[PDB]
Amino acid sequence: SDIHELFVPENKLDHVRAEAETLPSLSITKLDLQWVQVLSEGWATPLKGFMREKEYLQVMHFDTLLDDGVINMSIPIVLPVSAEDKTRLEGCSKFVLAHGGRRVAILRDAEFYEHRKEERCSRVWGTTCTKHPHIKMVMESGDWLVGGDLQVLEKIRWNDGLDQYRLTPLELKQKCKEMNADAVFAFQLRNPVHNGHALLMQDTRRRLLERGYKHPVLLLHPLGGWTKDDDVPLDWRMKQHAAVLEEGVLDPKSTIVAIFPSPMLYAGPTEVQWHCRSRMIAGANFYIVGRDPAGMPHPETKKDLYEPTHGGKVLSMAPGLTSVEIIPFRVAAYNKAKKAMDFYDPARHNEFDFISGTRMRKLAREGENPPDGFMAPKAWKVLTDYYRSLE
Amino acid sequence: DIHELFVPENKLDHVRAEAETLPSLSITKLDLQWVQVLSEGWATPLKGFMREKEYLQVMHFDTLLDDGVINMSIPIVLPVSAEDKTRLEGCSKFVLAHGGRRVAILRDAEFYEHRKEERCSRVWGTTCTKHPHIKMVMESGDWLVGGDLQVLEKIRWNDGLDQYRLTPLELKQKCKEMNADAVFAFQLRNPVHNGHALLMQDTRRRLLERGYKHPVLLLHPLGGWTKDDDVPLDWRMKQHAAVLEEGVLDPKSTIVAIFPSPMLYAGPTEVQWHCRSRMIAGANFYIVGRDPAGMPHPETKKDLYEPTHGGKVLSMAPGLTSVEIIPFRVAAYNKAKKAMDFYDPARHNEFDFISGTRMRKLAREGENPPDGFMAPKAWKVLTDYYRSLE
Ligand SMILES: Nc1ncnc2c1ncn2[C@@H]1O[C@H](COP(=O)(O)OS(=O)(=O)O)[C@@H](O)[C@H]1O
Ligand SMILES: Nc1ncnc2c1ncn2[C@@H]1O[C@H](COP(=O)(O)OS(=O)(=O)O)[C@@H](O)[C@H]1O
Ligand SMILES: OC[C@H]1O[C@@H](O)[C@H](O)[C@@H](O)[C@@H]1O
Ligand SMILES: OC[C@H]1O[C@@H](O)[C@H](O)[C@@H](O)[C@@H]1O
Ligand SMILES: [K+]
Ligand SMILES: [K+]
Repeated sequence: SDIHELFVPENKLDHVRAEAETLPSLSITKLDLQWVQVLSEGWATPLKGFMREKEYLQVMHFDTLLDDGVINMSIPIVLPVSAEDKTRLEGCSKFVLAHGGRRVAILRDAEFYEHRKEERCSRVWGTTCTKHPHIKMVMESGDWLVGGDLQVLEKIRWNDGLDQYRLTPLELKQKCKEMNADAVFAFQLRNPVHNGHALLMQDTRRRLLERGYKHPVLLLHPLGGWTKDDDVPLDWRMKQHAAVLEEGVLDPKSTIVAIFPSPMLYAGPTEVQWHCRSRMIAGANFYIVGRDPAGMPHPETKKDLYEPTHGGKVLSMAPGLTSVEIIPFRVAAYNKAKKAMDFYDPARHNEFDFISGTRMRKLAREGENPPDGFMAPKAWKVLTDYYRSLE
Repeated sequence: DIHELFVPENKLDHVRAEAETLPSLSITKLDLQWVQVLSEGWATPLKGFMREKEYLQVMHFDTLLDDGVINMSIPIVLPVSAEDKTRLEGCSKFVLAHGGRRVAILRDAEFYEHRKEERCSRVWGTTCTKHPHIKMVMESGDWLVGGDLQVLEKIRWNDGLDQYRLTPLELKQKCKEMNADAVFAFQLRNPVHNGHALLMQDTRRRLLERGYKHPVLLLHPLGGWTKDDDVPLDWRMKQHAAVLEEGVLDPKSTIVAIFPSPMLYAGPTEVQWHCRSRMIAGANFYIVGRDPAGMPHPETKKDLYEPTHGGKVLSMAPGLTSVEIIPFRVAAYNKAKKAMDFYDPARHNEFDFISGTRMRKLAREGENPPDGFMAPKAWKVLTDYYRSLE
């Protein structure tokens, strides 16, 4: 299957930069720039750039782009612009996008359309609650959206010591080919890997071997774009994942660790389709989904913002995902008798303790060990080190 | 095909008997209008009130998926109080009752959470509780129940308008009787002015010029729940009758019928439902204009929806392959022509826009609208209506 990168070809790049120095310019945020990276590398194939109004409408109402054939696309990738910049750029079909003093892309054949923020947040998140940190960022953005074709001058790098893990979809396909994979199964995650997560990955590996695949390769794919203020930062999460692999909870020989560049929306069953389709583009034939994917507590009511079973049900159902098989799972929890993470069975409610992020964070803050079997000790050590660094 | 949910007349006595002995759930008038919608096949291929899986398909994809892709963009669900859910959750089957009467049996029932904020957000693109239908959803029970619906008999209202409440199959039969070779539908909730008439007349003209010999207009006023300040159904039926009597629309090539669905006022989401239901009734052409199924935002008083979105969305919506969308832009009063005409931007100063507000003013003042805006006998029906409000 095809991957549509948006980079300027290597020969024409001197010419294109020269052109870019002469164009009107538009400042974009760090969030916008992460979306530029997403688009540039082909994760949103077949988009040619930021969404035009027609593509936006298709995504909002149908969770699929339609024009080149039905392919899943459930979140808008759009560029908000202030009314002042919109007026400034009237009649300008092409202009450069800039961040941090650097020109990063040319946007051609621009189309401005009204940023209807309430409707956008309602349809994407199922709420307009301003305490939701990503919704908060949408509401504070400009009153216009600009769609158009994007020519990205070069790969977006962040010079944080992690660029070597920011593999493109083409690079992930090539790496899987070099490992002689006959099945690629992806695990999206935003959190540290505990042994419930590992249980999902090892059970998926087991089932792929039983089907007759000989070299299934795990794509352990932590998300690395914007995340909310309280979460464990990307660099610490990468150290924690490396510790899980060093402990052998996951096998480094059959695993690729890479960073998925998308911002996190925390939009549950809407977002999990984007997490899946982007991995599909990168060549994953199988996609793991568990309970409450891409969810968070409602900031007002503190209840689950989404029904925790909806992500898997929707994803197993979703159109435009024909080259990836969904592997859904139910809740993993701590089995007290086995001293191991296990699949929860209501029929045996008394045998399990559910994993509370709040309680686990309290343990890590105080340096207390979790129950035996919850997380590999060197990875837990990464987390207690992290919380000590904040004092 | 059409999937009606009625008990076969040969098995009715058995089923009625069973219904007499089952636990019972009292439903609202709005619920009963949804029972009518379901029972007659407007939401084919649904077997009843939506189960959670169908609800999720509709909210996220605007299509039902299991028997092939077919457009379905609004939930048709039955809300249930926490108390009634606790009372019935140990029951696989029970009766739906309204006004002391047993109207249906719900079989293989499944209760799931009514997550109201998410439902209203995804269907309407807002949770504004001043929106009157959203208000009704917010005040309903905390559970939804889905299941297979067995409807004992046709839902009749016995108000003197049941003769217009045709089922999809009855609409196909009438079109057969009229020897139609094309059926084009006009959904509406408002009185017919000559802009609406222009959309229908222009559609007829274009079908004639494409070689259709007997195009039949389905003038299909919605007749389920509507908001308080709309013109009531009975007045609208008299107003439409007067439009046909004046010849503005031709009665010999027109079917006037009442579409039983409640009105959501959910704009581009709802217009797909207005379209797919007419597709089920055999319309192969569907007219859509500006701001279909829209309303002013109750809070900000702007348009709740972008007025071009309904036609743009409908024109590319999936699961509508057996109906051709015919979109139109704004029709407004051309002063120089003294007639309704398609609006022209370069030409802006020649167009007069006559809102319901200015019609209220015109009737209050004992005045008529400019010549050409509405057929005189139909405007007269409206002045009777406004007068009846004292
Ligand atoms: N205890 C659990 N049991 C089952 N699945 C889980 C559990 N915790 C997390 N998951 C799943 O594990 C994957 C990653 O979870 P997170 O990193 O927390 O968040 S997510 O945003 O990436 O989804 C998702 O598929 C999610 O549903
Ligand atoms: N002035 C107008 N010009 C063009 N289309 C119109 C106009 N007014 C209404 N419409 C369209 O006429 C049809 C019926 O409109 P209404 O009865 O007002 O409301 S609706 O809810 O049924 O859509 C819809 O297709 C709507 O878009
Ligand atoms: O997920 C990548 C990064 O996004 C940032 O906005 C968050 O503040 C960090 O905690 C996180 O590492
Ligand atoms: O549309 C049918 C009826 O619905 C009711 O809710 C409204 O109050 C009536 O005015 C309307 O005629
Ligand atoms: K602005
Ligand atoms: K309740």
